[PDB]
Amino acid sequence: VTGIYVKYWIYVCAGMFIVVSFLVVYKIVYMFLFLLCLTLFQVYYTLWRKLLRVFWWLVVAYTMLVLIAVSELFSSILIPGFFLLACILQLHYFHRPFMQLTDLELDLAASFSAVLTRIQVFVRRLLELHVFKLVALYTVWVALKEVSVMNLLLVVLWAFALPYPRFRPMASCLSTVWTCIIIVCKMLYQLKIVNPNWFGVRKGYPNLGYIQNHLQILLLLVFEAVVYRRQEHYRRQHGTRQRLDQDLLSCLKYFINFFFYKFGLEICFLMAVNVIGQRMNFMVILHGCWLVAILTRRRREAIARLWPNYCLFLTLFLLYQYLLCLPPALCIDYPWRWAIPMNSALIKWLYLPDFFRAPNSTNLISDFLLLLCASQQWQVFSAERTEPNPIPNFIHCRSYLDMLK
Repeated sequence: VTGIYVKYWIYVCAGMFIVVSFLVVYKIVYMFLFLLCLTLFQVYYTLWRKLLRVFWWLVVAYTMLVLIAVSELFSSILIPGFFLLACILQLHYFHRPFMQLTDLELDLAASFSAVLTRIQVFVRRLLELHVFKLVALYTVWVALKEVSVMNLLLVVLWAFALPYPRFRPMASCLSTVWTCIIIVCKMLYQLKIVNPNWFGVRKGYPNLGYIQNHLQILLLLVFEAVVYRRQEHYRRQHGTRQRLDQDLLSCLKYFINFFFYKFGLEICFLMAVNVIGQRMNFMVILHGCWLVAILTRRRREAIARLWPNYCLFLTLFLLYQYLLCLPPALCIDYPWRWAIPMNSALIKWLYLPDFFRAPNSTNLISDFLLLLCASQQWQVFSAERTEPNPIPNFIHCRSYLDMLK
């Protein structure tokens, strides 16, 4: 129980700090700013992971700020005191144990424990290579469901991070910082400047829903960073293409390891077919035209030559489509519509930016899925470091793999 408390205490303290905010303006704003600064420092891994003295100083500063708190809101101070208590507990003995343990410098309980250990290793290996994809997908989804300025920056950053891998660290850092900045939306919500989109504010009714998505995005980024850090720590301490025919377990292991490495072109073409059948717009027509153009090439060598261009303007076309989908507030509008022989149905069929109607900017997630598939194909495309068939007997059907073959 002592070890469990030493482990699951920083997360509890952070959750309490988040719950303290969201509402009074000054105190909530200060607490949110402190939490965002701590999370950004952890993402940079310069203080929470490299200058732990700064982490202790931040904990002490948070405690001092909570104590500097000293009207029908008698129960409101009930929330701060609990927070203070939590901080005190975290500073009592949890800080030193967490810091010391984080640094790297039917009696079937045994079988089940071993099973959890091996499943934990498997989950570590899977998530250390797939957290980035989920993070990018969730940011894309958040951007598309809320079409507005200050969100195009994240969409562009991720649409350029997926194809070229060298952006992935910096982009993530940039994305985190950007999210922190846009987390300032609460300050816009608590303002009194109604006086009665490029503004990038919606004035959320519950003061939490309008920032909940961005809090989730920041949490996902912090989760990816923590997963990478834990993988590095747990790896500091302590393919099967030839075993393909040993047994069916080896075959399925090979598939789990290199499914995309085997059928990535197929996955990309089918994702493109799904996107074209999903959108049914003129963007879909252009996608199909270029797909036919790419398919005209015979072997994998010409497709290899043409692939980087394909990815480049795929990224460009996603950015352009999002830009078109993103304002009615702007006086900009069709002058003839403000006539023209184009009715509203055709304007809703063309991906034209309307200012009273709105194109459904959610099939762009399908196009972004196409983009991530193409980028992953390009990544795995240049990997070239690894009588001809020794096994002609699968016609003879001597093993369980053979009749499947």
